[PDB]
Amino acid sequence: MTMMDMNFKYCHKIMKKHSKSFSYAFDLLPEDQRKAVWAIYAVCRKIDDSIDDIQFLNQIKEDIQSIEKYPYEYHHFQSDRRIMMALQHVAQHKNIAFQSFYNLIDTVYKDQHFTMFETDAELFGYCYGVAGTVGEVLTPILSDHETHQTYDVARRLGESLQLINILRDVGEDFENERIYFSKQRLKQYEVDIAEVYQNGVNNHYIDLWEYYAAIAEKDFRDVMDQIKVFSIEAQPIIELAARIYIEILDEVRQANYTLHERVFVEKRKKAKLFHEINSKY
Ligand SMILES: CCCCCCOc1cccc(Cn2ccc(O)c(C(=O)O)c2=O)c1
Ligand SMILES: [Mg+2]
Ligand SMILES: [Mg+2]
Ligand SMILES: [Mg+2]
Repeated sequence: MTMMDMNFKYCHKIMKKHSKSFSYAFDLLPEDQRKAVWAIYAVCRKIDDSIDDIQFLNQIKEDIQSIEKYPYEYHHFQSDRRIMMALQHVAQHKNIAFQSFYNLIDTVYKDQHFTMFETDAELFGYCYGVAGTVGEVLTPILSDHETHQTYDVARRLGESLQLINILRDVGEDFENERIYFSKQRLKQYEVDIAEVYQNGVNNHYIDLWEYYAAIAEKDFRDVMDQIKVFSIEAQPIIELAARIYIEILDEVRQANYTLHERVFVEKRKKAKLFHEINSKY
């Protein structure tokens, strides 16, 4: 394998370490598109994890800026060379939405002084910032002729996936001093996350959970309805990634909404879902 191959392999490793679901699905893509997703995904992970000060994140942002300004120049990257070298390689062949990386970065800067979200509007704006932006960056990789609707579908999918993630992680997020449900919705449903964490679920909580799960599932259906904005090769894969991810909701239900472990979709169940999906492709 070439030096660049090694860079992409490292990007793969970061993706698979962070998400078996997304790696499971996206490693099914043809080589070229597969590798581009690894790099973009790895950059987004490095960004999301960075603060845990801002130094490295400033360096990531500066590296991304160098690539945007001078895609074909050799740069001595300040942050992670392997990842930036791969991103640069991708950017030389695809139209990367750099402002989307900057939106993600800005959101991550903001998460430092995390304050709970007043309304759902603020929560959904967060979902765009950390996840819709990722859909936007992935768009040119996963579609042939991108237009406003391609970006919109990808953005909505990203956002739904984030919401599902939040719904899986209420417990662990609370332990790390984060509550992503909005005050508006929490107060409406009469839920105190600390209280549920100490005492177990009740009917108020389950109702609030199901309110957000309803939103996620409906967005999923609307994304599926528009699957054809994506390249034919990427369609079943994107569908798969979504389906695997939405199955998480049922795992949460089957575990009775527990706030004390991370539920998951077995590897063998992921294979079943994929089989299901191709019985129509
Ligand atoms: C057309 C392209 C389809 C769009 C794909 C978007 O992929 C993304 C991007 C960003 C976030 C998520 C949700 N997600 C999943 C696992 C996870 O661990 C976290 C976390 O750690 O928060 C998390 O947010 C998914
Ligand atoms: Mg995940
Ligand atoms: Mg994220
Ligand atoms: Mg989470």
